[PDB]
Amino acid sequence: ICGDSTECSNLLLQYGSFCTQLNRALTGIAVEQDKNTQEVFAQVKQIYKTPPIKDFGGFNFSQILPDPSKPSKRSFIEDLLFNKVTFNGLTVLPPLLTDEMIAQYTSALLAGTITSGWTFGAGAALQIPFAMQMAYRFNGIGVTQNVLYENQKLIANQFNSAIGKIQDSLSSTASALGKLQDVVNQNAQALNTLVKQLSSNFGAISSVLNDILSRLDPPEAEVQIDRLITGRLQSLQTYVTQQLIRAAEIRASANLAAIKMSECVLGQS
Amino acid sequence: SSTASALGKLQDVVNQNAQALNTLVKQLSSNFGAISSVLNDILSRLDPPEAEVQIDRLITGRLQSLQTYVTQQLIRAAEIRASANLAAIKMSECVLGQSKRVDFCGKGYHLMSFPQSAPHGVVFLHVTYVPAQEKNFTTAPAICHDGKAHFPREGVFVSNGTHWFVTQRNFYEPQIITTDNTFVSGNCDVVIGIVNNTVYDPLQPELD
Amino acid sequence: FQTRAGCLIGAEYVNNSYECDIPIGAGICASYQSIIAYTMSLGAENSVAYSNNSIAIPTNFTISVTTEILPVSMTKTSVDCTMY
Ligand SMILES: *[C@@H]1O[C@H](CO)[C@@H](O[C@@H]2O[C@H](CO)[C@@H](O)[C@H](O)[C@H]2NC(C)=O)[C@H](O)[C@H]1NC(C)=O
Ligand SMILES: *[C@@H]1O[C@H](CO)[C@@H](O[C@@H]2O[C@H](CO)[C@@H](O)[C@H](O)[C@H]2NC(C)=O)[C@H](O)[C@H]1NC(C)=O
Ligand SMILES: *[C@@H]1O[C@H](CO)[C@@H](O[C@@H]2O[C@H](CO)[C@@H](O)[C@H](O)[C@H]2NC(C)=O)[C@H](O)[C@H]1NC(C)=O
Ligand SMILES: *[C@@H]1O[C@H](CO)[C@@H](O[C@@H]2O[C@H](CO)[C@@H](O)[C@H](O)[C@H]2NC(C)=O)[C@H](O)[C@H]1NC(C)=O
Ligand SMILES: *[C@@H]1O[C@H](CO)[C@@H](O[C@@H]2O[C@H](CO)[C@@H](O)[C@H](O)[C@H]2NC(C)=O)[C@H](O)[C@H]1NC(C)=O
Ligand SMILES: *[C@@H]1O[C@H](CO)[C@@H](O[C@@H]2O[C@H](CO)[C@@H](O)[C@H](O)[C@H]2NC(C)=O)[C@H](O)[C@H]1NC(C)=O
Ligand SMILES: *[C@@H]1O[C@H](CO)[C@@H](O)[C@H](O)[C@H]1NC(C)=O
Repeated sequence: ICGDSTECSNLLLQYGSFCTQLNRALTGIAVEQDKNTQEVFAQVKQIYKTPPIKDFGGFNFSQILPDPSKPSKRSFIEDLLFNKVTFNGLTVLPPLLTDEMIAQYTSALLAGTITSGWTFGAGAALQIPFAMQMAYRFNGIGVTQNVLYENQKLIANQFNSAIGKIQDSLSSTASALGKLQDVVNQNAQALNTLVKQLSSNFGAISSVLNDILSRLDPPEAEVQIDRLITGRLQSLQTYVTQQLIRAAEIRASANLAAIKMSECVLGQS
Repeated sequence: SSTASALGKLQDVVNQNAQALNTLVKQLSSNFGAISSVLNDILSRLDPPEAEVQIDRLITGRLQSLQTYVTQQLIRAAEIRASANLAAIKMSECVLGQSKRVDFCGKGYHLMSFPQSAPHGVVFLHVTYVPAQEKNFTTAPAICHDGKAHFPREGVFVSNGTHWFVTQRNFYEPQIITTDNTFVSGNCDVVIGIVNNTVYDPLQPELD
Repeated sequence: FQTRAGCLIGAEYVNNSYECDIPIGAGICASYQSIIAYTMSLGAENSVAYSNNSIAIPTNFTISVTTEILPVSMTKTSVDCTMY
């Protein structure tokens, strides 16, 4: 709101402590973002690895496990997802957790649930061959385990075909990731309109500070500066309030995601 | 009794409220572009026609501050209401009964919970069950006998190296495989992992 | 030292990896020993012994009591406009 001018700063000083509150609010929002990611993903204590030999009763997770060939150590589906979606006193701070760490959490969770089942969510991970884990999971919806042991190959083939189909649907069909794109677009639009608001007179004689400062007498120049100051403060406060509302909504969504991860990944609902 | 900083949430709620009131009060000492921050002096220092201008400046500044305070209060109240709804659900589901949804209240198999009061909140003590002292075994999905296949009614087959038993899943307690804790379904030529063994029935020895 | 988060002076970068004490950013954070800065460690590392005919069954148990704290209220305040 001052753009490196002594007079503007001096005139703003007599407005009390306003922008301190704004900085406090923004800092709270950022800390909340980091806590959101931590709560969703850091559900495990250790980092499990899948064994080199993979015979899961005929099931095939190759499309979901990471591959060492790529440097990001991401999976096929994760690469598809990452490819599909794509200064004037303001800064963007990097997240605490880089993408590799998040990929590492997801890999650990997924290897743990392949090998141990739901046991690793309660105590220490206990190994169990995958076929009888699936038998246990049938037993939990009202079907005797008998059935699964007599239709194993058919079930494996159905699962593999479903995985391939979902991969193709993501690869070809677009506009399947509307929510994340919407979040990004909303943030970008808000920031852009905040920046563009700097080019408004708000009732003064010019939208550039230097001209009004260096053209005419200070006595009324202060009045013009007051016009600019109040306009820019209103714009900034509106921006901050919108950010707070959006942050609350995102936090609700993240809480839901944490519950779903706890209840449907580490157990059977 | 010794460790502090375990009650951060209640403490920082109190701190946020107190800080909001403090800044709201301290905002009263700002000129807002007028000639003074005290109303009586500017009343008693100059004629009305400019006094109205000065009072207008003060009034608009203080109104803006008050509106900001109220909006912040509304946001915080919404958050607290969400937390209170969660607390009510936890009290109803984990104190008045045994919960099955994993990790909802306590890490481990939930057994019970007890409530305690706190100045502006509640404290749940969750009592949970945690297994320990593992041990590895060799397993099979079914047992062949007389050409038929046997599956456990409830439990799982294990072997210590020479003999086979059925145990409950969450606690090691072997038992002899009998026709009373197993059931039959078809011949054993399709299941992958069947093992040969014998199943004892408790009626034949009794009859003789 | 130069990091993706900026430029850091007064501390030395090491090649170890511990838990995170004071989060700095971009996956790195610092702690006191002198002050050092390092890369986070997501946790321990183990490879569960998977096989197609091996299982693990617990033989004992423990009973754990944990605490959870939830705020449910805040102070009720009121303001008189014309007096304020
Ligand atoms: C699991 O499924 C994947 C599907 O991609 C299989 O990978 C294919 O294997 C065939 C057979 O050699 C190759 O012709 C394809 O080029 C592979 N596809 C890719 C993308 O690499 C994989 O073989 C399956 N797992 C097993 C154990 O057969
Ligand atoms: C596996 O368990 C079985 C049953 O407990 C063991 O067989 C008995 O072991 C006891 C103790 O050594 C002997 O007194 C009995 O004579 C054994 N036979 C029977 C029919 O009871 C077996 O030794 C165990 N094997 C291993 C490797 O632990
Ligand atoms: C468990 O896995 C092992 C290795 O993956 C299986 O051993 C193979 O079994 C097939 C068919 O029985 C043989 O053709 C191979 O020669 C075996 N290889 C080795 C290294 O043993 C074993 O059969 C599997 N057991 C069950 C019950 O599925
Ligand atoms: C379990 O028992 C069955 C039957 O007693 C065995 O199946 C026989 O195996 C022999 C040699 O492998 C064959 O000559 C027979 O034709 C098979 N059938 C019958 C009815 O005897 C089987 O090999 C045994 N072992 C296992 C692991 O199944
Ligand atoms: C159960 O037995 C298996 C088979 O040995 C164990 O797996 C390996 O056991 C050896 C010791 O015989 C260890 O040196 C290896 O480190 C084990 N494998 C891995 C990947 O760690 C298994 O650890 C045994 N289970 C328990 C609880 O001890
Ligand atoms: C299960 O764990 C408990 C401990 O949690 C074991 O009880 C301990 O046993 C040792 C040796 O008898 C005693 O010195 C301890 O004082 C016992 N602890 C308690 C709290 O009583 C128990 O033995 C374990 N179960 C088995 C079968 O070994
Ligand atoms: C740390 O590791 C890097 C490469 O990983 C190496 O160049 C360096 O000498 C090591 N020691 C220090 C103090 O950086």
